[PDB]
Amino acid sequence: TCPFYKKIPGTGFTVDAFQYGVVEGCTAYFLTHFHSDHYAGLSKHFTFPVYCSEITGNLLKNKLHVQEQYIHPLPLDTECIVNGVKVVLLDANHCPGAVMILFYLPNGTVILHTGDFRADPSMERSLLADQKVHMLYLDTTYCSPEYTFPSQQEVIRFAINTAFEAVTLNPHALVVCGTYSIGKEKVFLAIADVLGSKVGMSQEKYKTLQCLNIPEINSLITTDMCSSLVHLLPMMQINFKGLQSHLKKCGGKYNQILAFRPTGWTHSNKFTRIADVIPQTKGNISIYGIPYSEHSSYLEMKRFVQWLKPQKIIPTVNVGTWKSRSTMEKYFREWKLEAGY
Ligand code: NI
Repeated sequence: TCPFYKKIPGTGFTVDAFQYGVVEGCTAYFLTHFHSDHYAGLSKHFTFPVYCSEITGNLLKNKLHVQEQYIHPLPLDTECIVNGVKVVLLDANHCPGAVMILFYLPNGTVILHTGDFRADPSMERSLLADQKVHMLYLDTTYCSPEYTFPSQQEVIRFAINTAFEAVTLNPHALVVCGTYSIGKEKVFLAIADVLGSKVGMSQEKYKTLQCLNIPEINSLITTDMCSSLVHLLPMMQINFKGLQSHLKKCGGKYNQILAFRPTGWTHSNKFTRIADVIPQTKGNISIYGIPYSEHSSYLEMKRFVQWLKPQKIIPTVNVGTWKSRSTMEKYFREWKLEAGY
């Protein structure tokens, strides 16, 4: 049955709750972003209103085949009335089309649901600054102090320099980047740009990228692999076996692969700097794991919450164990005592 943390009290609304059948008393189903754990359950046979961003709407229509009549896109940063309740969608700094939702309840309560997000100081000068938030439904993916990682700008710097150096030394090297969902497009677009290449991929992945309103996208991607020296592959193919196999297919055009695995956090984060990352090598193939995160670090999360000063926090991630829940509640209390709300 639908868990409490996907229900919005005082409304007929739910958030990211599509895998429980018809939810009793739900008049509108919100979807924060197009990631499979969140959309799980939607299909072409859904007949209830779905509220979401323009980008998320493009993906529901084209990839899941949800019918146009049930898709309700809303612009960002705009006060909108939905079934007689005022709502605003805010950029979540997660994957393309990902949003946070502000709900202004008829009784005067204000609720923020972050969806998935990577907190940024820029959110402190959005429409959030303008009034008080009583309840916060929080993306707690990395709510523990061990979780550090560098900025997205730092990680992209490392990738661009790694690739540019390798291909300038060997013009017959191929670059491959793994993907399994939307998000992290900057990794492969930034590498292709420095190499003066389009990025080549499958027809299914090109279709997905054509939904994302990225400017000048036609100039940046292609289905013709042979014209391109940056290829995308399924993340499951990023290993020595899959890559050797892939190199055979290029028909003696390249003699080296350099590959990037964008991971979330990994325990090598607790010791090693981004400057000092090293690849896994077998022969003419090298695989780099790079810590490109689209979720808040512990410090970024703590700063956001201490700025917002919510009256109540409801976690939406790591809620399945008692030890996880207890751990999070302890951090929330420290933060509140340190900052004085
Ligand atoms: Ni996500």
